[PDB]
Amino acid sequence: APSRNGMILKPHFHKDWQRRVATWFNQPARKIRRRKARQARARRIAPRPAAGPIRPIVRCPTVRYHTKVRAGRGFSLEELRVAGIHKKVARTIGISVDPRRRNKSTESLQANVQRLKEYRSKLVLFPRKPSAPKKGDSSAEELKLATQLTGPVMPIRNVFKKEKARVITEEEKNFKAFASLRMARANARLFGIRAKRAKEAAEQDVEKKK
Amino acid sequence: PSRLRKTRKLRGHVSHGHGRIGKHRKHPGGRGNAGGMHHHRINFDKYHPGYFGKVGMRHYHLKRNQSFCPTVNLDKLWTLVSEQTRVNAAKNKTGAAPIIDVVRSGYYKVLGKGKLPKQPVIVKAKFFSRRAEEKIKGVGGACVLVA
Amino acid sequence: ALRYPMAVGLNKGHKVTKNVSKPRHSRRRGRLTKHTKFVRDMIREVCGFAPYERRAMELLKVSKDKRALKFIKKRVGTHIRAKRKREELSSVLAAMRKAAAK
RNA sequence: GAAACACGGACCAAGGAGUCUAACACGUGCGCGAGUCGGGGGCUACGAAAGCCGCCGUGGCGCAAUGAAGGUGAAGGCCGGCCGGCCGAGGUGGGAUCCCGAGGCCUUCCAGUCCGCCGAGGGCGCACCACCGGCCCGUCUCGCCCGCCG
RNA sequence: CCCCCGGCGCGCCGGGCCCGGGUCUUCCCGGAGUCGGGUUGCUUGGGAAUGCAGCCCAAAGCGGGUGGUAAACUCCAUCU
RNA sequence: UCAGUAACGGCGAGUGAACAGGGAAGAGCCCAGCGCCGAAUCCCCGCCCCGCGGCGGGGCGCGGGAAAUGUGGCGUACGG
Repeated sequence: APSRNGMILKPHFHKDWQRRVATWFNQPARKIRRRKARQARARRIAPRPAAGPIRPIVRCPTVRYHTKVRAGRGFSLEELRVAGIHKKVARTIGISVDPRRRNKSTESLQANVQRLKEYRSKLVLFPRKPSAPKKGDSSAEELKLATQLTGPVMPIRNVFKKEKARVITEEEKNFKAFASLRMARANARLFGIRAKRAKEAAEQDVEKKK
Repeated sequence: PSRLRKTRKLRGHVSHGHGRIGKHRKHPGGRGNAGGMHHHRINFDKYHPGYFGKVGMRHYHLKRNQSFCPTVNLDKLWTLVSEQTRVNAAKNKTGAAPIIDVVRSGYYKVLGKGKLPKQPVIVKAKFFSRRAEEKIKGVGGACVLVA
Repeated sequence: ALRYPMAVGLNKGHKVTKNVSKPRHSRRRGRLTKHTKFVRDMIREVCGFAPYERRAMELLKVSKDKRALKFIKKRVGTHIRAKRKREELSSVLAAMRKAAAK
C-alpha cells in the first residue's frame, strides 16, 4: 500500500533468497590465502619475475575506451615473426603468446615489436647447465646481479603527447566545425539513395537518345 | 541502536502505535504495487503520472558504449589544463594559442554554456555544438576536430 | 580546405595505415581440392541422385526453373542453398545432354 | 454504548510479541566539496583489526537537458564601414542585515575639537517569494535569407 | 634432544636418445540423418521463436556458421 | 561494475541478462582425416637379470594372440 509520495520500488525478493545468501566473512582469510600462495609462487620461480610473462600493448575496443591501452593476453605471431623469436621458444623465456590475435595496423604491430626488442635486451638468460655457457646465454657477471622483479614487467603507462602552443593560421581560423559535422553526417546518410537515383538517371538517357 | 528506537517507548501501550479500531493487520491493501489501476488508482495518477503504458521504439541489443559521449561546457574548458598554461597564454605576446585536447581529459563533445576569457585557444574535440564553435571563434580560437 | 579526421562521415575513424598479410590458414577451409573433387564425383558415379533431385531434374528438362526452385526450396530448406543446388543440377543436365549429342 | 444476563481470567513462578536484511524518501549529525567514495583488489595474542596504495578512481552517484528516434544541446547590446572595435551576464516589487548622515547627546561661562552614541531621510541590497523578459530541447505557424569538396 | 615421512642436488650403473632453424621449389589440407529448413512442446531477458528435444525434410565446398526484426539482392567483418 | 539496465510481461503483478572496463588466476594441447615409412605397433605366456607392500625395467624365445575392416612414428588449421 503506497503512502503519499515515493518511488515505485521493485525489490527482487520474491524467490527463496534467504537460502542462497553468500556472506563474505572469509574475505580476510581469502586475502591471506591469496597472498601466501602468491609469495609461495614467487619463491618457486625465484629469479624469474613474480608477475609472469610480459604482455603486449593493446588498444581497447568499443569507442568508449579506444583512447586507452591495456595489457593483452599475449603477443601475436607476426609480432614474434618480425622480432625473430620462434613461437615455441617465447613461452620458455617468459613471453606470452596467443595465436588468435591479428594485426590490422602497423603501429600496434610496431609498438609490440619495439617492446620485444626492449625485453630481449633486458633479459638475463641463465645457461642450461652452469658448466657449459651456450650461445644466447648471458655473460657470467650479470647473473650475479639477477634478482626477482616485482610488479608487472615493463608496466604499460598510457602516455600522451603534449602539443606546443601554436599561432593560429587562417584556414583553421576559418574552418567551420559544426557545419562540417552536420554536412558529413548527412553525406553518410544520403549516400546510398543518391547513388541509386544517379544510377537510375542513366536508365532514361539511353531511352532518350535511342 | 535499539535503545533509541520508537519501540522502547511503546512498551506498555497496548496497540503499539497502530491503533485499536484499525488493527495492524497483515496486508490490508494487497502486496507490493497491487491495485495500481483499481484501488490505488489515485496515488499512481497523482504521484507517478505516465506509469502505465508503452511509448517509443524498442532497441533489442543495446550497448551503452556506442552512445558514449561525455560533454563539457565552455565555462570549465580552461580547467582541463593547468593554470600555468592559462597565464602564460595571456602573458605571451607572440599570440600563440595553447592547445586544449578534451578527449585526452575524458570528454568528447564541447557545449557552449559559459563565457570564455578573452584569449585564443585551440580546442581539440570530437564533436562541437554550434554555440560552442561561435564562442570559440569570437574569442579568437579555432575548433580542431579529431576522430 | 583542411580536412580533419572526423568521427562521422563516409570515412570516419582514426586514420591508421593498414598492413596486409597472408590470411590465416583457417580462412581457407571449404576450398575445393583437386583430389577431393575427384572423390565426390567418383561417388556420384556409384551412388547416384536422391529422389527429390531426380524429380527436380524432371522439372528442369521441361524448363520450369521457377517451379523447380520452389520445389527444391521446400526440400533443402533456405533459398540460398536452393539456388546453388539448382544450377548444380542444371549443369549436370547440360553435361549429360552434351554427352548425349556426342 | 460494558458493572453487564458480551467474551478471556481459579492461583503462583519462569518464558512470551514491530525484529533483521535490502531498497527508497525526508529530517538530522560529521568529513570533504564540483567533486566525492575504495566498498573490490593489492602492499606492509588483541589482529578476521588498523595503516597504506590514485600510473589501483576502473566504476558509482553528481557536474545537462530534451526527443519515440535520427539527433540537437543552455545572454546579449552599441559604435564604424555583412565585417571591424567597445560594453559586455536581465529587470520590477517586497526584503533581515550593512552604508551615508539633516541634525542632536550638562558643573563657573562661552568659544571649542576628537572619539562614542542617536536619528528624519537616502542608498547598496543576502536568502526567499511574486511577476516580467531571456536561453536550450520537442512541436507548430509564418517567412526571408545564407554556406560550400560532391 | 631423539625418531619417522617425503624433499633438494651430487656421483655410479643399466637403459631409450640423433633429433633443430632459415630461404627456395614441389605437393597436401579436414569430422553428415550433421548443418540447415518446416513444425510441435518445453525453456529464455531473447522480442516474425535464446536454447533444448521429438517428427518430417535434408545439404554444401571461393563452402558453412554468426553479424539481437521476417525477406530478396549486394558488399564487408568475423570465426571454422 | 555494467544494472535493477536492454529486454520480457492479463506491458499488470512482476521478471531480467550480456559486451566493453578493473581485478583474482593464467597454460595450453591431442587425434581422425590427408599422406609417407617392409606393422616399423600392442597384449599374454616361458626363461634371465634388476628391484620386488603402486609387479615394473632390460634381455632372450621359428612361443601364443590382437592388428591391413588399420597398430605406431611424423603431423592438426597458429598451417603441414
